[PDB]
Amino acid sequence: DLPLDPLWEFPRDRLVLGKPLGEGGQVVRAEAFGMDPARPDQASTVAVKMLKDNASDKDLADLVSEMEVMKLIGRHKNIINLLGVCTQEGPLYVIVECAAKGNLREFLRARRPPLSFPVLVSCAYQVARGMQYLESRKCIHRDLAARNVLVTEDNVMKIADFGRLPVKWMAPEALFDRVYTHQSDVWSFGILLWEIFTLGGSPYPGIPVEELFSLLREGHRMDRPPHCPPELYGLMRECWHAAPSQRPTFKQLVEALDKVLLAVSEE
Ligand SMILES: *c1ccc([N+](=O)[O-])c(Nc2ncc(C(F)(F)F)cc2Cl)n1
Repeated sequence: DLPLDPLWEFPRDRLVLGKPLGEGGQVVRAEAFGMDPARPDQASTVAVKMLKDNASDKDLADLVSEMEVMKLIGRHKNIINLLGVCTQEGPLYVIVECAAKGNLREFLRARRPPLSFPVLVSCAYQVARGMQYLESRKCIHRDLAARNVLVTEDNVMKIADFGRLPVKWMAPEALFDRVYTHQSDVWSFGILLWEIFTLGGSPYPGIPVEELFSLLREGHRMDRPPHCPPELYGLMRECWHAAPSQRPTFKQLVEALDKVLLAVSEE
């Protein structure tokens, strides 16, 4: 049910629990000692996922699979990584990376002038690098949005939760046919780009969720954000082609976003 993995077991006594981060299921802040095994007396701030006491056997099974998928996926710079686990003599602890600036939507909204272009292209670019990595590990996100992208102290984008309804982010085949593909996450990426370039704006402003599918079927897409360059808008529109095979891949999006990054950095 919960065996001992030598590659992942962390001593629970080297984990000092703190304030809750989210959920009501729970994510709690903690200070971990020795997350870097070379310097074991060195502390780091970590995020600890655990269940609430009112949780079921099914909730445990789900938390276990999330931990098991995380081990499989392997480490990447732009994903929230698994640091360790506490499985014996107590509650299951799934220890993950902590991102001090919270989610991307919140990061962008708190810095709206009453943050520069290299910073926005760098958010977008990193999310693409992270999504390209997940895709190579055969991982379909299903809910890519700015709120599921976390920001660290060093402005590092880290995609979370990879292992009413968000209608406004879902690719047509996902909303209607309930089919989730890598190409459908590219659609969600197009919406994520728009969220970035509007500094955390709400997709399809003024349009109610119910009137959305008809507008999409008529071939209507969001207009270009107020001061967004057409290269980036062209990418958004490409992400929103009705036909999945006509949308870019995460490889093309990384190549295209890298070019914008050098263009914004060179002069
Ligand atoms: C570290 C320090 C502070 C905060 N915070 O104030 O939100 C966080 N946030 C945080 N990190 C990681 C996760 C996740 F990996 F569990 F999703 C969630 C949150 Cl809220 N980290």
